[PDB]
Amino acid sequence: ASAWERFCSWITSTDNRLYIGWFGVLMIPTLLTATTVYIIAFVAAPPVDIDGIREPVAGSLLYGNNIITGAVIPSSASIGIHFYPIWEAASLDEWLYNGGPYQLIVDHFLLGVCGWIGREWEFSYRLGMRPWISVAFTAPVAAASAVFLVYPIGQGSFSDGMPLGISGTFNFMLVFQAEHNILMHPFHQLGVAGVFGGSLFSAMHGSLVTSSLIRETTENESANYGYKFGQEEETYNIVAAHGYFGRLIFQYASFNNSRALHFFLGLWPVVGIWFTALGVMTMAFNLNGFNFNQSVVDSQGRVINTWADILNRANLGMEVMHERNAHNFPLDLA
Amino acid sequence: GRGWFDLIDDWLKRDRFVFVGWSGLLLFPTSYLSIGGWFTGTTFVTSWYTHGLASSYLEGCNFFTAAVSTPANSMGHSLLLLWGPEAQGDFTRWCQIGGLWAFCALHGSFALIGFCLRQFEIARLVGIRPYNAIAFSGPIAIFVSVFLMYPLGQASWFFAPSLGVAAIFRFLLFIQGFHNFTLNPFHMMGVAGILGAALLCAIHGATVQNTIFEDGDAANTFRAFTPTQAEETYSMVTANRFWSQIFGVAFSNKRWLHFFMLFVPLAGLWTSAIGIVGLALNLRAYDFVSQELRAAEDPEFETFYTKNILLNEGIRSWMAAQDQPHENFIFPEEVLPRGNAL
Amino acid sequence: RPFSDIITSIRYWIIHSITIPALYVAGWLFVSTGLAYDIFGTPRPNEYFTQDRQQVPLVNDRFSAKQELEDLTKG
Amino acid sequence: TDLDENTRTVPLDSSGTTVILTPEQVKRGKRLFNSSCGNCHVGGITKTNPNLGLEPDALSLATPARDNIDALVDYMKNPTTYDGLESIAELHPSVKSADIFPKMRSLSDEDLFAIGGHILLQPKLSSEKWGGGKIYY
Amino acid sequence: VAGRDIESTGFAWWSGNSRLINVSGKLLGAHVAHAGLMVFWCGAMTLFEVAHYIPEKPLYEQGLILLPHLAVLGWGVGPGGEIIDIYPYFVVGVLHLISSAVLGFGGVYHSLIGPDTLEESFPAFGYDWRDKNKITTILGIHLIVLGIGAFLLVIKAMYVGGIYDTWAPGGGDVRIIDSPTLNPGVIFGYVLKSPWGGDGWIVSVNNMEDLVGGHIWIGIICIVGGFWHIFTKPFAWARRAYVWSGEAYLSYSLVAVSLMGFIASQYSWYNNTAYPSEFYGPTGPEASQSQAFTFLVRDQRLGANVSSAQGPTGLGKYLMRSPSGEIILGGETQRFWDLRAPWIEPLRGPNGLDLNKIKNDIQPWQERRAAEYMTHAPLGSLNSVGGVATEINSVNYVSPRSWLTCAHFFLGFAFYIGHLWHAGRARAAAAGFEKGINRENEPTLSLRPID
Amino acid sequence: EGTGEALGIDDTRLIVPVILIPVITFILYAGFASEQDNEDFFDTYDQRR
Ligand code: CLA
Ligand code: CLA
Ligand code: CLA
Ligand code: CLA
Ligand code: CLA
Ligand code: CLA
Ligand SMILES: CC1=CCCC(C)(C)[C@H]1/C=C/C(C)=C/C=C/C(C)=C/C=C/C=C(C)/C=C/C=C(C)/C=C/C1=C(C)CCCC1(C)C
Ligand SMILES: CC1=CCCC(C)(C)[C@H]1/C=C/C(C)=C/C=C/C(C)=C/C=C/C=C(C)/C=C/C=C(C)/C=C/C1=C(C)CCCC1(C)C
Ligand SMILES: CC1=CCCC(C)(C)[C@H]1/C=C/C(C)=C/C=C/C(C)=C/C=C/C=C(C)/C=C/C=C(C)/C=C\C1=C(C)CCCC1(C)C
Ligand code: OEX
Ligand SMILES: [Cl-]
Ligand SMILES: [Fe+2]
Repeated sequence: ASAWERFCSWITSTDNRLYIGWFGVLMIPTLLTATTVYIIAFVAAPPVDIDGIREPVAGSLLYGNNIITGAVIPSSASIGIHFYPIWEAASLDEWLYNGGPYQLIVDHFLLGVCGWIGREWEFSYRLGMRPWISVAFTAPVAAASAVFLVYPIGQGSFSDGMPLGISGTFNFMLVFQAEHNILMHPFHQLGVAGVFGGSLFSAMHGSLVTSSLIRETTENESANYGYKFGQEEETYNIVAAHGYFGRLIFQYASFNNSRALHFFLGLWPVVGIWFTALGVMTMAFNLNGFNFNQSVVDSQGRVINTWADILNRANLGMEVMHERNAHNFPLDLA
Repeated sequence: GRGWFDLIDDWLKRDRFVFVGWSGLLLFPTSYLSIGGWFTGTTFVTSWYTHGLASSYLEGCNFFTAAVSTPANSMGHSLLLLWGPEAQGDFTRWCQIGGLWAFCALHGSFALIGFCLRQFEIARLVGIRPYNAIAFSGPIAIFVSVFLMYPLGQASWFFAPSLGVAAIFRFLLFIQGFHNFTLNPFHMMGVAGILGAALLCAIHGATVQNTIFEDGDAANTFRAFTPTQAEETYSMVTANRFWSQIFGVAFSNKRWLHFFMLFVPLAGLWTSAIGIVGLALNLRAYDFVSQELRAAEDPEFETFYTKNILLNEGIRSWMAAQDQPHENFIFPEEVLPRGNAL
Repeated sequence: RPFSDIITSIRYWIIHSITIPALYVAGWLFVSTGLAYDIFGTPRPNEYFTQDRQQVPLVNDRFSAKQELEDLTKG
Repeated sequence: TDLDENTRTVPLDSSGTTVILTPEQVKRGKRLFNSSCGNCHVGGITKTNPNLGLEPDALSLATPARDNIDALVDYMKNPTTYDGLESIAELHPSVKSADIFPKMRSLSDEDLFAIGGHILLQPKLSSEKWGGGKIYY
Repeated sequence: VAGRDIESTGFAWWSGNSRLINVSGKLLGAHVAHAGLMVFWCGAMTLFEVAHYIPEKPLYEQGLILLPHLAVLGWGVGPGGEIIDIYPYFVVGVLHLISSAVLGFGGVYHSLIGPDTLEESFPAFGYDWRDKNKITTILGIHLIVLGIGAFLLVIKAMYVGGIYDTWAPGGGDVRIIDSPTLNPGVIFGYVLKSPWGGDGWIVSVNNMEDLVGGHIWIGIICIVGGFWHIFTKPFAWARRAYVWSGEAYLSYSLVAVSLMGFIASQYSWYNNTAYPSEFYGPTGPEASQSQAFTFLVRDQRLGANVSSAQGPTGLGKYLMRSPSGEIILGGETQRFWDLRAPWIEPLRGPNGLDLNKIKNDIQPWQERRAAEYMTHAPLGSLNSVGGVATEINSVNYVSPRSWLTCAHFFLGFAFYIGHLWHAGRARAAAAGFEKGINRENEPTLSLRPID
Repeated sequence: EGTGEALGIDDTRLIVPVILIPVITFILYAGFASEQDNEDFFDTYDQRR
């Protein structure tokens, strides 16, 4: 019976098509700002001097890019990780020259995905359900913060964050491998295990649930219509799938419990992506992957190459060719 | 049951700890001969005479740098039979020319065939639909396209993925440097399928574990499920409401959800298989010609694509000498593509 | 019978106090004897290079591969 | 091949006399090199001044020539510029400047001998790796 | 078995400690035993560092992370940050190790044989998670203890020996901080500074007077707040804004401690005052600026005019202007132009690096420091191969800064995840649907359909 | 940038919104708060609004 109470009821209303809530109060403006500035900068933005050497790089469609090559270029290396809003620039043109839109988009987007985590918790709470779906979403947000924020902080420049494009993403990958050897770093290997196992278990679980669907459908009708939304009964025989998978490998391997099965499904990719996000966070501060170069030497003591050395050759080619005009000294300490 | 074929069929399909089946006559030998072969090749056999590398724990390698390296490039696409004209029955020379890679790969292809046949057989005998055998077609396509058709399109088995960890990393960077496979739209579709499948796995696990019905009074809710219950253990309606009002859309049909969970990774693998089959013939989405011409005529036009092309040139030039020793590439420091300083 | 029922049985361990270490040591003498280097052709730490063979050995023909392998591995 | 004496024989003095390093000597030399100077001289290069590496060509063309054990050992106590006209003991690790370079304090004459033996032994192992840099990693 | 099995508690063995929430005495034993674990590790690890410490190398090159803390506090270190004696380190280690025995005995006692719940035999110590006043009194007692710890650091810096000031006149040295800055505009000026480049928030402490004065402020704040909470109860605005259960309090502590982990990681990465570069090694910015300084000195010595030398792109190869105009070292060190270290400030004028000092008056010790900090950059592998990722296996080295920063960033993120888990569970359990959705009264079925 | 102003407030104008908008929001929140039953409770959370 007070204006603030009515406002809080509307914000926390489960009747809006899209739930807002208090985390949505912070998410919607931030995400909308990030979307608007990203669209405007991707379709039309002047070239950005990413490396701080007065060599602008084009990332916008109007300046001769396609959807694959387009990007919002990272900030200038001259800026570093100084805060660079529009009002800290002498003009908007020189704000765009040094890649300020990247800072704007990244900050607003990171705040928005944090709000998305909180909003997922919130609408879990409003519906009387368990929390922790948000915990599952922390892993992508962890990786996004690792690449967009933590890697600039460790390396000391927003030029080092991943570009907001497709080809720029590949560039960031290749430079990261050249400088840190992420492939040999075990956290990235755990992430590869996480995504590959997520695909494996997704295919397996979908295959076994679809394979043991209870007959509730005629032959001239899609099997999916055998399930009615909100029904009380199970739509497939858990016993049949469990027995088939037990015969496939061995009985003990199969998850006879469905809740444990789904916990494992939620656990494997989330933990894998947590580990790889943490690996990128640690290589931000230059704790690199393994370096087995010249680890095998003969009795005389001359190096017999291994696959690590041949990988090192590719890393070295990428290292020498990346940012050809930016380095004046032999070591890539920055 | 009386006939000899009926007796063999009855024994093979017996319900024991390890189901054998008729497919087991193809799976268990070859699969075994594959895995032990890897464990042999990664433990005692060298790549000194094929790649110039050490690739065994005996030579000093670890789990990362140990691999069953591909055959020598001079072997071409030989089947590398131990009785063939290359080894001529000599086990030592056979292992030295990298014929153990041919052993492992050719036995692994038939092991995959036998395992898919096993999936079909067990699905038939149990009496369910054969959707798991068709989802393993994705991995079969990956193996066939990447380990068989790619080297068969190239000069030799030498350019196949050497069976290892660091070997596979070298294959990744080699394919990127020489084909620019990240720019390949089929690879993009494949990584989309893989990451979307991991996403579906994570969201489905979290949603099911977090819309569970209260079927007990224990804080630990795993024991509150019975395998044979004819009641759904979690609320589809509540999950639908959550994802509809959080994300705008949400699954309303379990069967559609679980077919989608199947389709995404399988579609990704088949799409990426198309791209690797393209890469076998050097039919590569290497370049965008418009930007190459513009950068040729405009020396101030720079994009992240052009930086990736320069990185690929660096990979190729700085990797070819040690990665393809049979070519005898001597690139002086003058011709190696470099940058200022480093 | 169930796995744990076998593992805790004393007979299991009367068998595998002797069987398992036997082959665990058999592998030890397999490699310590230098027999692996001879079966599998793997160079020892003092066999990657030799006189006139300070470069990497490579087989450059499919059909004479055995011939040049002996020629290179004459030692 | 083994670590034969042909690999382990290195020039001792400027006239041309040689000395056969022992396996203990080369082991200690490798450890001492990696511990005391590897940070700048990993791979036979000079990180702080790459114009002057430890490859035998640079050492031979130094004034005095540093392609022998006695000359190297003298450099480790009386370091000089590449032309041997200015003392750089205040900018280079030397046993006579170990208070400002605390890694050279524990080295004895045999340690300096072993380090020089390691330096002269390296170019024998590889044709271009010692002092070659990135191009031969 | 009662209270220690799933049947009587509803918690599995892997959520076993969740069976300690309402068992106050056993939970006290858990905490005290784990504190014993902490002090045990401190004593054992610093004794391990003392045993493995060789007097030749510096601390940062030997993989030593704990002895730097004692050296910063002013024990066994002389001028220039040279560790002269390591007996006080041994004393600290043995004291922590011996105290661990007492704390472990107390924890094991209260866990095993002590009273299960303290709320009937020791009402002074017993509590209920929902009793706000008692929990606030406990919080206030702990706040007073924290203030006493801050004042202990103050006493060490002011009276008992003093702390190591790396910014001291001459070389860095152990000195008494006689005049800490007690001005609120400085101490809380740091707290309200931005975290971005050049500002650094509280990581940007460039002198020990600010550190010690703000520790005085923290001590006063904590003691006043503890006495406030002992004699007060949460206000109505707070009483409706929090979940008053043990798991909620745990989640609050988890988020706070995660924030502290992140802040400490960046303290070790960027600060070189509370973490002097002569104990923890160079910062990344320090190493990069040192590379630029070394090659500036080399090329100037070889005849180049560094101020007028043009790089490939038209910018300065050695010296250029920062975006605000300050004369700064060139190349990729331009991003690290905010570095301020005691070895490079000597050449710094009001408008940046003074060109006259840079040309005529670079001392040999600055070149030595720059070379050392260049060759000892934070770069390294997990197996501790120093240098870039494409280096060879000859140098065994990862900076302590990298280890500390990576470890504490990892633990900060992990404890944020723990906060999210425990805060969500606290809310769900307080509302009473942490076990599942009630099939009888499902909220969604009562809601009107959308669309 | 990099000047060290508290909350980035270089102009004194910036403070007027920063202090007043919370105060208007606080005033609106006080009408809600004053309507609540502000006595203590012994529960994990307050079920009275
Ligand atoms: C499931 C069983 C199985 C399968 C499918 C394969 C499959 C394979 N093995 Mg074999 N292999 C097996 C079991 C199996 N193996 C076992 C148990 C061993 C351990 C003893 C081996 C040991 C082994 C080695 C050592 C090698 C292979 C290799 C091969 C490949 C070549 C096959 C070939 O051409 O052989 C020849 C053809 C046949 C065996 C088919 C015989 C067909 C009929 C029965 C013959 C009838 C005779 C006829 C009447 C004669 C009249 C005279 C004339 C006029 C015709 C292929 C991938 C090679 C390889 O991988 O190279 C890289 C290789 O070198 N295998
Ligand atoms: C920091 C680590 C830590 C600590 C301090 C504790 C502490 C505790 N746990 Mg445990 N716990 C831990 C980790 C820890 N846990 C982990 C990792 C798990 C997962 C496996 C569990 C799983 C778990 C379960 C399932 C349960 C507990 C319980 C308990 C409490 C009662 C113990 C009891 O009566 O057991 C009796 C144990 C024994 C008789 C075995 C002997 C243990 C000895 C004392 C250890 C020796 C220590 C040391 C060497 C002695 C030094 C002596 C000194 C004088 C020098 C106790 C407060 C119980 C509880 O909540 O009760 C209400 C309970 O049910 N915990
Ligand atoms: C978190 C810490 C903690 C807490 C809250 C408690 C709480 C409790 N313990 Mg204790 N206990 C602890 C740690 C703790 N213990 C430790 C570390 C040990 C191992 C030594 C014990 C061993 C222990 C036993 C053996 C018993 C208890 C018991 C008790 C209860 C009665 C306390 C009492 O009568 O105090 C009275 C207080 C004193 C006698 C202390 C007087 C002060 C002396 C002189 C020290 C002065 C120190 C000085 C001020 C420090 C200067 C600091 C400077 C360096 C800066 C109570 C529930 C009893 C119980 O539960 O019985 C069933 C019991 O029998 N505890
Ligand atoms: C461990 C520390 C601790 C804890 C857990 C608590 C807990 C509590 N205090 Mg607090 N309090 C503490 C120390 C602590 N106090 C100290 C040392 C003092 C100083 C004397 C106070 C003074 C105090 C008063 C006067 C009151 C409380 C009250 C409360 C309650 C409400 C807290 C709240 O909503 O904050 C809300 C916090 C804010 C709205 C923001 C804080 C403002 C600062 C200046 C922010 C500055 C920005 C910051 C640097 C940004 C980056 C931080 C980064 C780490 C993320 C709660 C029981 C209330 C109560 O009911 O008391 C009976 C109350 O009125 N406390
Ligand atoms: C495996 C577990 C583990 C380990 C081994 C360590 C180890 C360490 N942590 Mg910790 N840490 C951990 C987990 C762990 N952490 C976790 C999970 C978190 C949460 C994310 C943190 C968060 C954290 C922070 C925030 C910090 C550390 C830091 C440290 C280091 C110093 C420890 C210290 O003194 O703390 C502090 C010790 C105490 C609070 C105990 C009381 C201290 C008293 C009051 C001191 C009295 C001093 C006085 C001068 C003495 C003389 C008095 C008189 C004679 C005058 C050390 C390397 C520090 C560091 O260097 O970070 C880079 C740091 O700042 N850690
Ligand atoms: C201040 C620290 C703190 C405290 C006091 C507690 C206390 C508690 N937690 Mg824990 N928790 C913490 C930090 C803490 N947590 C953090 C940082 C996380 C996030 C990773 C979690 C995540 C967590 C979960 C998911 C759960 C608990 C639960 C519990 C309860 C039982 C735990 C138990 O018995 O474990 C016994 C110990 C073991 C079984 C040993 C497990 C050791 C693991 C496998 C090693 C670490 C693996 C891997 C490296 C972790 C990656 C993490 C990732 C985010 C980077 C108990 C109230 C459980 C509960 O019932 O809550 C009410 C529960 O479900 N906690
Ligand atoms: C190769 C070949 C050539 C021609 C004809 C022939 C039939 C002989 C054919 C086939 C040969 C065959 C099949 C040989 C069989 C060899 C086999 C099966 C070898 C396999 C060996 C297995 C090994 C090491 C396993 C090692 C496991 C390790 C460390 C595990 C690590 C672990 C440990 C130790 C403790 C806990 C953690 C973890 C990670 C689980
Ligand atoms: C005097 C001297 C001179 C030269 C150096 C030297 C080191 C030798 C030194 C000697 C030092 C000595 C002897 C130090 C003695 C220290 C001792 C004995 C420390 C012991 C500390 C005890 C601790 C942590 C106990 C903690 C126990 C805990 C949580 C137990 C946990 C558990 C509990 C409580 C219940 C469930 C089971 C579980 C989880 C295991
Ligand atoms: C000690 C030292 C060393 C180096 C020099 C230096 C000057 C820095 C000196 C001094 C340092 C000083 C004075 C540091 C002090 C730090 C301070 C005061 C930090 C403040 C932290 C406060 C925080 C997070 C407050 C967050 C509170 C929250 C969400 C409360 C809860 C809630 C609110 C308010 C509304 C929404 C609902 C919810 C979530 C229930
Ligand atoms: O910019 Mn992006 O990037 Ca990370 O490193 Mn140094 O700086 Mn550049 O180099 Mn390699
Ligand atoms: Cl540079
Ligand atoms: Fe399901």
